[PDB]
Amino acid sequence: TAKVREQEIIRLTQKLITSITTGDYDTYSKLVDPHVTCFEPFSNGNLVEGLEFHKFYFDNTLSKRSVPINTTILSPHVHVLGEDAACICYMRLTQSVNSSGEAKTLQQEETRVWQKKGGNWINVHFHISG
Amino acid sequence: TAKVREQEIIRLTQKLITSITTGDYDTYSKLVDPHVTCFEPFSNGNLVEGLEFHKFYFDNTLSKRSVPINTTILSPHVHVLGEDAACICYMRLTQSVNSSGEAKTLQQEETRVWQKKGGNWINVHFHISG
Amino acid sequence: TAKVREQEIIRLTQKLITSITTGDYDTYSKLVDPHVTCFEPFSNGNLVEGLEFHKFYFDNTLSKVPINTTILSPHVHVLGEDAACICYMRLTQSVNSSGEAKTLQQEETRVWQKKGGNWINVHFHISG
Amino acid sequence: TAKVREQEIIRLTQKLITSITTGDYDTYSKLVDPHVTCFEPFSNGNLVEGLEFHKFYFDNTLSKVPINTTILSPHVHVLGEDAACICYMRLTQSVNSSGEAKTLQQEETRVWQKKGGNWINVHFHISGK
Amino acid sequence: TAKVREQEIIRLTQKLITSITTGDYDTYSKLVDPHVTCFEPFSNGNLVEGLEFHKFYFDNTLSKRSVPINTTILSPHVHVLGEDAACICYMRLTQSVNSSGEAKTLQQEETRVWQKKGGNWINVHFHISGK
Amino acid sequence: VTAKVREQEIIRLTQKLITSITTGDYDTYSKLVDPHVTCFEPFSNGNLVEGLEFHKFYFDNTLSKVPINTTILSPHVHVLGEDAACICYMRLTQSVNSSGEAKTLQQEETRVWQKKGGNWINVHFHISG
Amino acid sequence: TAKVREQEIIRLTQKLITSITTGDYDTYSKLVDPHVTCFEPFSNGNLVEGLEFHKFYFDNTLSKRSVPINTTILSPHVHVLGEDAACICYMRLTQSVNSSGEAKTLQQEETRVWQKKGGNWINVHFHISG
Amino acid sequence: TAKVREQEIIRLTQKLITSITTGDYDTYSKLVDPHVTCFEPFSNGNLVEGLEFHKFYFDNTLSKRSVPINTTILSPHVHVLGEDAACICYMRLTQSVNSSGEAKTLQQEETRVWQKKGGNWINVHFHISG
Amino acid sequence: VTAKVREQEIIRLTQKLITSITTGDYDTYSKLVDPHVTCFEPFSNGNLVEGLEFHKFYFDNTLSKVPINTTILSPHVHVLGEDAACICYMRLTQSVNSSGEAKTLQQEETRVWQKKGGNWINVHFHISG
Amino acid sequence: TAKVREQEIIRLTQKLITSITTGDYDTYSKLVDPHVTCFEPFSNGNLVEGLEFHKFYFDNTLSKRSVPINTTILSPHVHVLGEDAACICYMRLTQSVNSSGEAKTLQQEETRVWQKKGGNWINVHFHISGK
Amino acid sequence: TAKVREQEIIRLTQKLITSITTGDYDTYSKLVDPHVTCFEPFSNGNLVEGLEFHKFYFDNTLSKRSVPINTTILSPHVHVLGEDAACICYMRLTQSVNSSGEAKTLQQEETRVWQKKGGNWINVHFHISG
Amino acid sequence: TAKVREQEIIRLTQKLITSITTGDYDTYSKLVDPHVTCFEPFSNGNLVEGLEFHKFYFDNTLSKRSVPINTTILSPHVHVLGEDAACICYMRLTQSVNSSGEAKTLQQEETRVWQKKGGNWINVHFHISG
Amino acid sequence: TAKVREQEIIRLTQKLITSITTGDYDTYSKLVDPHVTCFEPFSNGNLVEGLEFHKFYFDNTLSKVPINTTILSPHVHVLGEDAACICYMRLTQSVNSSGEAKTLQQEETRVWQKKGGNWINVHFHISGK
Amino acid sequence: TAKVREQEIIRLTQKLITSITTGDYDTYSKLVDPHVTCFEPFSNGNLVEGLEFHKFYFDNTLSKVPINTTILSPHVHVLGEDAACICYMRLTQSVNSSGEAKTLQQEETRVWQKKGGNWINVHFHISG
Repeated sequence: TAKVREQEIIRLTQKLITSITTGDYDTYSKLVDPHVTCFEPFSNGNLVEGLEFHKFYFDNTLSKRSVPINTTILSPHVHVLGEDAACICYMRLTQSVNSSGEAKTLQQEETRVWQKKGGNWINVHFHISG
Repeated sequence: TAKVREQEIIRLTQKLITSITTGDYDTYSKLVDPHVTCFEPFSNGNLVEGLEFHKFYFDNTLSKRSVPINTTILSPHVHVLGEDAACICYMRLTQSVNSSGEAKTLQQEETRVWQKKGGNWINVHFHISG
Repeated sequence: TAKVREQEIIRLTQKLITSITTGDYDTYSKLVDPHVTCFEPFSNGNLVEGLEFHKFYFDNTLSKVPINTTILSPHVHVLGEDAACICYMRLTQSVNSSGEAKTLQQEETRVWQKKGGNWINVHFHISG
Repeated sequence: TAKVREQEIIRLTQKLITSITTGDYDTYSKLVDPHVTCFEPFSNGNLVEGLEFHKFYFDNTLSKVPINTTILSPHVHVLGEDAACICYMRLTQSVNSSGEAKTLQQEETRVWQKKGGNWINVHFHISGK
Repeated sequence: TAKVREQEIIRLTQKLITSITTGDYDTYSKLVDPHVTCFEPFSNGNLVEGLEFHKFYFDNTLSKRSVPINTTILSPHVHVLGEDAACICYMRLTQSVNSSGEAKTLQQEETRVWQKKGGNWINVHFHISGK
Repeated sequence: VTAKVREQEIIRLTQKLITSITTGDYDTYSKLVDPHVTCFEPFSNGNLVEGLEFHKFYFDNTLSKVPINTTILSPHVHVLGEDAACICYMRLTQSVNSSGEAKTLQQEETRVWQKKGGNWINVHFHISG
Repeated sequence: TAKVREQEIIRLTQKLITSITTGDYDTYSKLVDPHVTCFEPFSNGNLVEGLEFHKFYFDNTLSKRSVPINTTILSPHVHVLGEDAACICYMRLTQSVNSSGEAKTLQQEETRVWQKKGGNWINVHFHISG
Repeated sequence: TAKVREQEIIRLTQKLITSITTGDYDTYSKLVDPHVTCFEPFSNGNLVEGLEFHKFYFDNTLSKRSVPINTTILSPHVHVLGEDAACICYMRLTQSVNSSGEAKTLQQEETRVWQKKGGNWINVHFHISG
Repeated sequence: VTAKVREQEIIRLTQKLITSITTGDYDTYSKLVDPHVTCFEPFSNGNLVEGLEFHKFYFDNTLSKVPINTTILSPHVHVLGEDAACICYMRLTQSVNSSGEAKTLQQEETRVWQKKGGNWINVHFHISG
Repeated sequence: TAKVREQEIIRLTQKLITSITTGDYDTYSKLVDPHVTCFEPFSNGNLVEGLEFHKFYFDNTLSKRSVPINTTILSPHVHVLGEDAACICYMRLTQSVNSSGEAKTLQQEETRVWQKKGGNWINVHFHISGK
Repeated sequence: TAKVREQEIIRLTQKLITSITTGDYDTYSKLVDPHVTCFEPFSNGNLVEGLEFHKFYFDNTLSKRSVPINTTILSPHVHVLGEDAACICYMRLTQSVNSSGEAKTLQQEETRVWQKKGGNWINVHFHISG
Repeated sequence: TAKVREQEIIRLTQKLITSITTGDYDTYSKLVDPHVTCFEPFSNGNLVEGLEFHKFYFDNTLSKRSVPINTTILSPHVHVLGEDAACICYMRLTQSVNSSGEAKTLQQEETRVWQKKGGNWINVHFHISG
Repeated sequence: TAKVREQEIIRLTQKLITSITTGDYDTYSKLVDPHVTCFEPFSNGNLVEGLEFHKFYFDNTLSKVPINTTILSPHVHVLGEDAACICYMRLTQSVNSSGEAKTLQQEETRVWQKKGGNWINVHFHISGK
Repeated sequence: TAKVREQEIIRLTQKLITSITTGDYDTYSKLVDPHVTCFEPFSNGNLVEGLEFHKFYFDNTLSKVPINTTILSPHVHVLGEDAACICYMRLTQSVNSSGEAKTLQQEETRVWQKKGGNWINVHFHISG
């Protein structure tokens, strides 16, 4: 059944997004490939490879956010590409409130490619824009 | 072997990008799934599905010229996911010249997911950011 | 039957939006109530009533450029036998006669009511 | 009577707005469906679903300045026994620490459905000019 | 019988608004008092008196308009002050299109005081804001 | 010319009314302004609002809480009948901030008065500026 | 009587403003003292003396008028100073329409001092601003 | 004689300007008519009547003066209108220094109409601008 | 008070000099202004320039090539001696562009006159504005 | 003997400029006529008369300055008009530093008319521009 | 002798710069390696490989410049790296004049790496900034 | 073989970049020629020679911290010119976080020419652009 | 005589400036060294050498508006028999098609060397404030 | 001897520039003429004469931040036995006490004259 496999990718992507917002680099480093490639706003239009580029935010910005946030995932589409591969597409809304009573919402679009290596799904590439 | 698979994906992508810049929707529609999903600047942050969104450009803008353009593909990385699936990521430079001989270069980052369906490689999803 | 009703409202809505982009006021005036209420950017923050406010655009704008519309994440609330709500985002691709493309996005709520066995749009809310 | 039901929906909407402006989430969460859908400025052009998106503001800003709300030009569409839609403009008067007055205007559409004998708000659309 | 009087004030105002949009000064000058007082955006914050201030627009602006427009009257409230006096207030939406073809909507808020002088309803004072 | 006294009564009530506004005296204001008054004013954001609640909000949060001086210019009074009158005038408000810098604000005001039960009540007004 | 003299000063002023708008320098030069002083925006904060400074606009602007206008005199206040002197204070609204068809309104504040010299009323000083 | 009256109007004006700068409202209220009219920048293009509008600045600004100033009266011109009336026109330079120590100069143009009422000279109208 | 006539002569020459400037009459100007005149003026960019060449350039390229009116205000004349005088005044120049829009420009001028050979010559001047 | 008279006017002007920069009003008031006419940037385009206009700066600005400054006189030209009259013109550079420590240079152009009244040279008129 | 080799690199760089300013792609294509790498302002911060990226300007902008120009080469430093390799560094000033009488100067800094392949010096990499 | 030579250059460059970010001038001065030439943003478009220009940063800015930074090297291409010379070209991404937890990414493009002098590889020239 | 040589250099500089402003390259190229060095705004902060950089302007803009040049505060440093340096400010008056006047100021240093008995300008530095 | 003279002027010039960056007015006042003329940005387009104009900066600025100077493309015109001109660009690296570096560039001409057997700077021109 494929609908079961769509649910696992969604489950894993939720798990991955939770690890980013809570600064839990240990879960992140187990779900994302050590040779992950990516495009994202901080990569300044370059394809960057490796976890260290992202570990830098877990060390300095994600683990040190005092602000409360709420994340919403919109329109999750999962392409089951085979028995060992999948692609998930979704928009991500982050609500936040700063030192004042001033709230803001930010939107990102994300593509994440999951691959089954060993018997484990690992995110081998992602593209983020917003 | 792996290298040949990477070359096949790079060829398909080269031919896919060729059809776009040429305005050759006949080749585009054979390479891109009819239920393709995608993120691109013109989707305004939304995941749009289907070919009609892109066909709009083949019939009204990609048909148009005579501006000369040269396209350069940079740093293409191909993930071979399985026998039936692959992902390619690359940057795209477009050189152009407007009226009065002023040259500009534009850069796009692209993720294309490829899937073998019926023995044929089809682009089931892509993600573009400026 | 829950999904049948959803598809029926999505059909009517597609039909309505086509009538807007075509400039086909005959179809629009048959699907939209003569006493429709609405919020839209041109109403300038006011609730306006009646088709005339909208007929103005069919007569002086919409009947005059290629475009393509996309309806995103349509959700239909089935409200009973004779009522439904549909809400969606709408992307309008267009060109400026100079060869440049633009995409505009609007958010739409439309309330459908079955009056005399016919589905009519009695209220809609459009924002950007 | 149509007059009677129109008034019921207006009173449900006043009760709901009061719960929003006072930070009373228990009342809000009983009037708004757990799977509510909505468009509002903070949804950034998206259709968002569920209470959590709104509960975020009850927990982090709403339970905090004097204000007065006015409901302008309310129109209630009665849609059968168990459904109604109401649309109106909402004027919010407020004063900052500086004692400076300020009026904000929003336009709202709220779809109400009677579920389990209770009137629940299943979708709302909020915008500003 | 007050709802009778209200529908008459509304009809007169509609007739008045129509004479403005169409540039029919003959109908305007029969409905508006020759010594009408008014506040409006073109009066620059001043209470102006007399028709001559307004006739200036019928003879220059309100005539030369060939642009299509549609007028909507919103939230009309009529205060029936007595047998010989009434007051009406409303918002007025004006849609229009460019020669380029782009549309815009303008909003004004209008108060109009009507007095029965002789046997006719005359607009003796009006107030307009919003630009 | 028996009506010249009738225009002095309106002027006196209007001055009494504006006095109530600038001193924060809601009790006098509520006696002079109809409970179902309609109005346009800059703080209504272009909308016709009804009732005293909209205006009581300023008496409770801004007007009772800096030195000011108010001038009424070119007051014209229209006598419409035995039970109805209309007055229109411009209002200059001078003020000074904390820093000691002077400021003058101008508003145009139309006020409609109606005799109800032998008492002149302000049933509609329109303010711009 | 007091009100007749007010009416006279107002009449002279209306006559003077009419001469200004229609470019009629013959009437202006009979009503305005040859050694008139004045403050006006074109005097750049200076008190200017003589008719020549004003004749300049009659010969180059006021008579080259190619635009329709209407003038309104607001809240005229006359100070009857003596037998042979008066002062009038008023605001002047000028409505006009540009070449395209767009209307505008300008406001000026004016003080005019009138003196009866040789049995004839002459404007000996005026002060204009916006 | 003509020059003695000019000297008198100038003297009254200097006396009046001194009362303005030192916040001396007792002298101001004896020299300025209780029904004085005026145009000045704080009247927002309106002709305002009465002393109360001006008393406001004596009680809240002119008497709260905490800055040194010097006033110069430039090119005073007196029109002797009759026995009981005069008009004076002049420019007023006000030098001052801010809290830090930076000097500035402001210019105003003033017309003042004086009337002899009950044998005493009273300023019945004035027009100020910049 | 024999010197009051001496100040009228300076005034007459100055008016004659400014007349020569506005009419483009270099011949009169060159007779009234010293051949080794020194000056500050806005077109000298803050520098002291010497000689007539700098100013002849305007007579040849701008002043002889639009209607204008010139007003001289508050002319003060200083009589320094039998052979020397100084005059200072403000100058208002009104003009109108092609479009018909009016314009007024202000300049402050000091002019130093010296009797050389029984003839008053302008040996230094200073213009600002 | 004219070059003699020029060096004296230059010395007087240097004495005058020094009394300005140092805020010594006693020396200023002995060199500047009590009815001195002047044009300067603080006069806002007007010819002002009398010392009182300038004494205002000696008593507020030209005193309270503790900033270091250096003054340079450039291109001084002296017109010797006669025995009792002379004119001098020059550019004046003023350097100065902030409390922050940043330097700036300002330039003014100055004309000064000197008259021998009695047996003393008095500055009867001056013109300053450039700001 | 090395000073002779410095002169050949300078001679070749002059020859190369002449071919760019005159639009002579044929000389350019013989002096620059078909697998040349480069950084330059139009590469938008990317390393681009190949001649086609540059051929695009010869076809569209360099061969179609009507404007006259003068080139000046400042501070040419030549590093002789070996018998088959050299590096030359210099600043390049381009004077030009547009349709009007308006002249302008632009400055670029250039590094060019020359390699001896066969018996011919070819430019195998260049970096341009400005 | 070729690959080892490319690895040696990439190692030297890695060690060179390490010394810069660390502030370790002792290692920098051993890798960079004493007569090194260079173009960089801080040279304001000029070719500067010698180490003292760069030593200024080791003693006054690279010594400073405690801002965390991560550096990423992208697309390194190494030209092996001969036995005694090589050229490496790459892009450099620097992630950083200022006070208040705001992250920024900066990109630089770099050309470094390497020469074997006395059996030791020395960076004789480099070219940096932002 | 020092006065005599100072005058020679000033006249060489007037001749050179005249050749620049009239477009007379034959005269310029005989007064300016073929290996001249220079700083000027168009050199963009660089020391440029040779005539070609300047000949570019003779061929493409200079041979084209009335102008008057003034040399201000010339100072000549006599540096032995065969060398001198002169520094001065140059004011250029000009008029555009619109008949609008305009003054530009440059500061210049020119080093003159007697080579082959002829005075040649071997280096110049030009700036503007 | 042509190059010896060039190196002598480059030595003196380096020595002069060090005296500026050090705030060492004693050395500066020995290498620069008491009647030096100059153009520099602070002279505001004027030719100024004398050391006092420059002493102002030694007393209120230069004697108060780390910096490094670089002299670029120095060219010396040997003008005779007793005169030379040197022109060069000058880069001044500095920090703002907040940790940020800046580079400023100036273009300098300096005229050296041998008076009494000693080289003195009689004129200099500085622009940016």
